Amino acid sequence: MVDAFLGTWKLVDSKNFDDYMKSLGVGFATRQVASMTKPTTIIEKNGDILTLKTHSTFKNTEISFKLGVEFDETTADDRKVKSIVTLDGGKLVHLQKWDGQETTLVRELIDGKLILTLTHGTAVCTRTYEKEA
Ligand SMILES: O=C(O)CC1CCCCCCCCCCCCCCC1
Repeated sequence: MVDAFLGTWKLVDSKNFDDYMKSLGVGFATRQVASMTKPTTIIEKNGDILTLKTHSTFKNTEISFKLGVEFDETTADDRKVKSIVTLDGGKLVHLQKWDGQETTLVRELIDGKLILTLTHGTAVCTRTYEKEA
């Protein structure tokens, strides 16, 4: 039931992303640039393989995965993690594990907007994306 997440999405609001990045140990210069970057996220499916692209003027990433199947990932901040993405309560939940640490990247649809909640430690960041035509 991932279909409503598919498409091209643009960042239109960000709350507490610096706190999230700081919690992950991201350096101040990268945080500075990141705080002024507006990514485009593209979510595509081919059968039961999802591909999630994050494009920006600063960093770009791409992951492909099957729901519910662990995959290796190297994040935009260069963490090497073990990841799984699932649907839970209609939300796309991406869990990353490394060094006994965890972070979740939770996507939900609210009134047509895609709300991405990033949690690590006590830091909770909420980013809002709107759908591009
Ligand atoms: O998808 C999001 O909106 C958040 C992730 C991507 C951010 C891409 C733009 C800025 C690059 C920042 C690099 C250091 C922090 C990366 C944290 C994980 C990816 C967040």
